[PDB]
Amino acid sequence: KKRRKTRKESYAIYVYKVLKQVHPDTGISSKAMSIMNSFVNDVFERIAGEASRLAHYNKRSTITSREIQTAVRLLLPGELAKHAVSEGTKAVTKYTSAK
Amino acid sequence: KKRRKTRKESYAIYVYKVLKQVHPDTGISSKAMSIMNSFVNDVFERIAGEASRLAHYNKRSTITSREIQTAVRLLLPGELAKHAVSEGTKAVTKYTSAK
Amino acid sequence: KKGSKKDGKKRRKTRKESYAIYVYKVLKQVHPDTGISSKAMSIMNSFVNDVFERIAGEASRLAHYNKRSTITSREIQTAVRLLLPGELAKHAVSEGTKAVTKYTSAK
Amino acid sequence: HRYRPGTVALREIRRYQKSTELLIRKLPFQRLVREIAQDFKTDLRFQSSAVMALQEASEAYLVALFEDTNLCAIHAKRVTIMPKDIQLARRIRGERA
Amino acid sequence: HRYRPGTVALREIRRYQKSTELLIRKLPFQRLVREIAQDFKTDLRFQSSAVMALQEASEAYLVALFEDTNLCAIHAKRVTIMPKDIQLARRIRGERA
Amino acid sequence: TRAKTRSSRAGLQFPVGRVHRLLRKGNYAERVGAGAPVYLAAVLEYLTAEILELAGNAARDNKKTRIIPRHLQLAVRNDEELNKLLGRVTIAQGGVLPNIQSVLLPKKTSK
Amino acid sequence: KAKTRSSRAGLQFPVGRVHRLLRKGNYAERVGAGAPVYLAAVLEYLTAEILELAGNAARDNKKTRIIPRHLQLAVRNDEELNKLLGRVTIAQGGVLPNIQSVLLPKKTE
Amino acid sequence: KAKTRSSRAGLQFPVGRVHRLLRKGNYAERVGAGAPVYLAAVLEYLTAEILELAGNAARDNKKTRIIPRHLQLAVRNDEELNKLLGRVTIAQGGVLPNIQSVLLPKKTE
Amino acid sequence: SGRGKGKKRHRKVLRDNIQGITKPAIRRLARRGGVKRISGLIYEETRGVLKVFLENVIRDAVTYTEHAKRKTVTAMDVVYALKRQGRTLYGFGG
Amino acid sequence: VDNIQGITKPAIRRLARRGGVKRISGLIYEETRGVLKVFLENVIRDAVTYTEHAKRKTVTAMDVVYALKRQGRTLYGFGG
DNA sequence: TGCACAGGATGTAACCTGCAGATACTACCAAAAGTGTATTTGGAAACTGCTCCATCAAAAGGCATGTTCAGCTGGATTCCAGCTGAA
Repeated sequence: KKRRKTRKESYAIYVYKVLKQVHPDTGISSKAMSIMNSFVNDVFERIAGEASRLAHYNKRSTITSREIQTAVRLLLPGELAKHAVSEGTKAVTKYTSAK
Repeated sequence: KKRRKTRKESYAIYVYKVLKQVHPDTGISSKAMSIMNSFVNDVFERIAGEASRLAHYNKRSTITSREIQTAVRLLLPGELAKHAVSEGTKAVTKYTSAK
Repeated sequence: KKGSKKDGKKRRKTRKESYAIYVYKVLKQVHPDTGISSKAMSIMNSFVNDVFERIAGEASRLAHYNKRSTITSREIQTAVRLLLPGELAKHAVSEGTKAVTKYTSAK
Repeated sequence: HRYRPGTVALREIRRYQKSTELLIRKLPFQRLVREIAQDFKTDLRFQSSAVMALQEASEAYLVALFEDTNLCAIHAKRVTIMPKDIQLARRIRGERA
Repeated sequence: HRYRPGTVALREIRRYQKSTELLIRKLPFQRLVREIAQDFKTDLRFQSSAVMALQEASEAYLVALFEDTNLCAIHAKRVTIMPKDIQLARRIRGERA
Repeated sequence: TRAKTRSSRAGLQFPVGRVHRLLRKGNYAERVGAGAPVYLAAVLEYLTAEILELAGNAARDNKKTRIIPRHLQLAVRNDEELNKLLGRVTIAQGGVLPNIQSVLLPKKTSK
Repeated sequence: KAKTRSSRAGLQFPVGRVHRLLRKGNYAERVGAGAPVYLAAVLEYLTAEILELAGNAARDNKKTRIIPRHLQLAVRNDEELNKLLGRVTIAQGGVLPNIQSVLLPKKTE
Repeated sequence: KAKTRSSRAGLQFPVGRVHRLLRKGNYAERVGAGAPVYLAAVLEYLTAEILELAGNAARDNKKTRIIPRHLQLAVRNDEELNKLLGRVTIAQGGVLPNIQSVLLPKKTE
Repeated sequence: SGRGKGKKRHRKVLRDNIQGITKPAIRRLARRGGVKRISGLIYEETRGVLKVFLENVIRDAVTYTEHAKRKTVTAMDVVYALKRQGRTLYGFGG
Repeated sequence: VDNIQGITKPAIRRLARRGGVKRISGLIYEETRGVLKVFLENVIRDAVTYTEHAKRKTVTAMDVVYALKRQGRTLYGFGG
């Protein structure tokens, strides 16, 4: 059963997990979940695209967390950027101090 | 050198670690750190006291994460409670799914 | 059997204790021909339980503040001085002391 | 025959300060309790003494607040309580600010 | 040159609301504390931070009471605080009551 | 020869045994000395006597022989110390003390 | 596979997938190890912000299931999300209720 | 001691110490294993919320070091923290600038 | 007598019950509070204050109810809620 | 060897200014002293009760912190 | 009599530096904390006795509502003695 199995991945199961952490008793329709999948894909592309240009502008062949951070600061509005940066920095620290 | 070493513990080194995660380039005075130590001790006592009464009211000899959660909901104002609950639930899940 | 039952005794109700018989005993000492309604008795039961909890909580804190794991009559006495207003604490301390001294004078 | 404005009001103060009966009608208060609770959590039932406890507490709270509110009206050289008197009492109490 | 009555009072409010330094003199406060304590137990000593804790708490208490007292004066259409304003605030707070 | 309830032994009406058990059941400390429930029972008994004394007086003043919540509230609110001890307590069906602010009374006879 | 990278980062979003997508996206010759972790964390955070607000909207509309309308309400009533998604159309989202004052009954008031 | 409980919980706050304090506090006969983890996480979260706000206050006052004044500014300007600490006095905290309008120059305006 | 699942089952929509707290009732509470004269805007103000008071106590009482896995709010849930808000009530248990 | 009279009119005025007060009645000063004395009597009474219970001759900052807390006036900063 | 302009005073800025107080490094140790294993037990399941909660019914009178009328209160205005602020 792998033929028509051309895997089509999405963020649906991860968006679902986050919804549970913020609203344990709330569901989400399929149409709404597709909006969310589009959302995450869109932001990923904008942030990655901005990170890409940043590295190119600086003649760097590597996109590191620093480019992601600066891209976030350029793309996201004030408060959203501060918290996004705080969350990003936290995950990288944890990850680092991780076995 | 253990005599006058009557250990007097505090949350200072942990408060310090958290300050670094939220404001990497910010320090904190000793007087401010003592305010923070008092703060953490105060909230610990209020939450533990509320958890204690909850268990007693229900004729339970055990304070579990469920009592901590309900105590948090009773003690903390709206949004603060939601995020506190989200953080608590996250730590217990991680901890659980942990070796 | 422990916790038996089930014309009477429908599957034994768990006992709900109260200070009522003691409150009643004291009432008769002070006002021999005065009765008390059940609602007033429910108020008295709340009062005794509330003061018990306030004094015991204060004593608990006192013991912890002093790194002691035992609540003695001394912690009760100090909790009483902290919790009760002037004359009441004075007479309460006197009665409490008198009772402990009597209690320890036996055997 | 007419009693002067204020005479009957004073008669009612004396009457109600001598009695202890609840002053809000029971069923209407019970529906308010159910409505509010329902908005917090659906499908709740109430012991009838739970509702009476809420009513006893609610009335004692309001009566005491009207006493503080009256002090505020009087402070301003009035005998008529107004919303600002209630607001000042709740603010000094720490219920508001 | 003379500033009008009220101009300097307003300047002081702004100066003091911006700072956090204790406003009562240290020694006179320490004396008051020791005197009061001597009434409960003679021959006591005080850790310096005990006295400072009492002063921080006393000043915070008085400042917050003056805020309430000020609301009471304004409620009576005045800008001058009077003893009856302090008394009203303490009664509503339950300190007098 | 030893015995006799601890209450009789302490000269009390309130139950020393019950108070000891409640102190242990409430998680106030790891240990509870023998004298603590005796002292606490004596204090609870004493406060009970004080409120009942004043409350029976209120019932008598109102020509009643049975104490009801109203009498407890009159006893408490008319007593400076009990009023303070119970300052944040509501006695159900207690009502309030009769009290009309002076400025609200009529007078000066005239619009 | 001892612990997933997401678990080590304390994240719900897939760090490995984000790493792979960065690599296959031709954003740069190389991708550092912390980049997909930082990015996954930002994506998860933004998702949580919008879901929190849309969930609140569903709740205000007496519903337990978030539909496109709730996401639209959440984004448009939020100054910053509205700006981030200023050039985005949420299908089946509708618009916020808004009638210009001059159009209300009695001349203009 | 392979991994600390705090590490396993993804926390900076000391889970073991919180466990020990719950036990020695006489809050209950027994303390479940997840209780100190949930509580440590709440304590850490609240600390982070206040430090974030006090740090912002220090920054707005042209300072890099948080002093009591900044904690007071942070708490009092935050509706929820202000309520949680409604009956708390932060030493050397001062008060928020606030002058009743009627007191401002020119009668009342 | 122990059978069902609702079935015969009531429960009409509850709304605007704050108006059940009438002008006469509020006047009576104000009278017991020693108030002799009342401005017309006092009634709606009092309803607003009571609603906040009730929302707060009921919120905590229901939290106690839910924690205990019950579907019925007990007098004890109310007493504990009142106590934690510093409004200790005697007469209803505890 | 003043004392309550040592809490000066100027210190009280300063406290009032921090409290947002613009104009002060001449009778406020004595009133404030009375109120401050009651506050200290209340807090110090309890602190000394903790001192004595501990069998100490020295009032500690903790004795004051515990006294303040039980009076509903929790103070942060002095729990070292 | 009202509005706008000009002038003197006050506050903040940008900058500079000593130092109280924060910080970085090493040394030591009791107890804090975690791991292994062996025993105890709190309290969830499952089943159901038994209370009391929701709801219906019908009757009726206590009490709410809505209105009229006008007494007297609050609100606005004016005046000025003298308290309180500024220096």
